[PDB]
Amino acid sequence: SMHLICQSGDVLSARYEIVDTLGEGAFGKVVECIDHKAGGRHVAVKIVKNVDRYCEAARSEIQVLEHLNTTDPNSTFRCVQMLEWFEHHGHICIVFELLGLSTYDFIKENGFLPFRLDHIRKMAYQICKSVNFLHSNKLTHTDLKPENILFVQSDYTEAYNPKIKRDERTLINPDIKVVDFGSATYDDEHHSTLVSTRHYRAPEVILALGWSQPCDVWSIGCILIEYYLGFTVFPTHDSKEHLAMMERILGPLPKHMIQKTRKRKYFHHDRLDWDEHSSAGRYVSRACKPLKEFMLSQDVEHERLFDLIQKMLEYDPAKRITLREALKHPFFDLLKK
Ligand SMILES: CCCNc1nn2c(-c3ccc(O)cc3)cnc2s1
Repeated sequence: SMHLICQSGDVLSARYEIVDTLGEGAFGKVVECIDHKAGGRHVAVKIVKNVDRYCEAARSEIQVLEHLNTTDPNSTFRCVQMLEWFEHHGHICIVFELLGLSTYDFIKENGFLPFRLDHIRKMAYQICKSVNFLHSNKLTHTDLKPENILFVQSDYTEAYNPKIKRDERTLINPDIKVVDFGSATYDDEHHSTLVSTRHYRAPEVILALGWSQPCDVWSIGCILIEYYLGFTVFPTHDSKEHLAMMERILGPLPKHMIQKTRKRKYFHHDRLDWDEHSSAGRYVSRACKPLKEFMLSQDVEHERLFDLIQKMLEYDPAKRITLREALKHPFFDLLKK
């Protein structure tokens, strides 16, 4: 159905001519359009599936972005700018400023290579600043992941690197914006039991212990390590295995969280019910290892980044570093005058 209305050359709302598809998600797709009203300026138009779940998210997003874009009209805090919304053949469509590739797609197109540390520093700072602005306004994003962090411009330079015997892309400008506010939840609204894309999901969410702003900090930690390594650190699609990967990289879960959860199926006698000597078990043991062993250098700047990641990946959300504190971490000192 969407297929029929999202084609190159189609005109939306008597104004936006589709150029082609930028990306696709469970919610629908985002297409690049020429805005014939605004002199031909290109914009991004998100076309939402005509399915209750995604319509409701889209309506919620529209409310959240009107609030954020009004509170911060210049995008000082780097939330994407929504321009307008309309309906096309029964689909909600939301128009945004046109950005570049997601950080995820950039990594993927570069053969799953990591970003350079100086870029990670800048991107991390901006992600923290942006999501902290949400947290200051009684909001939790709940779905932070590299697909939802987009470069303002994703242009790169490309040269043969003799060291790794392959061509390699170097990002020119690492500035980012945060997108997708369809799951963003206010402190005083209903909190769904399940949030976040699995790989970025906090342990309090997996264990259904209740969540708030700290779950975003966990997701960010997962994003940073992925920017450093070039790959997803919890790539599994199974909750128990995910928890087993956590234990191998970060150590055992806190006993008090284990005791409090209603997800008894993961546990036996307050320990993860996980056979380490099963095949899945041996894979987890050989693929995963303690966090600091992932470091590619012992240089102090790498140590600083890993200290920050370690603090973001604190199991107990009440002890996890806040984004206000993260912005003052030494890893960011090089950014300051
Ligand atoms: C499909 C993966 C990306 N997901 C989303 N992208 N966006 C966008 C968006 C995408 C590309 C742009 O140039 C500008 C804005 C807005 N809301 C969302 S959810």
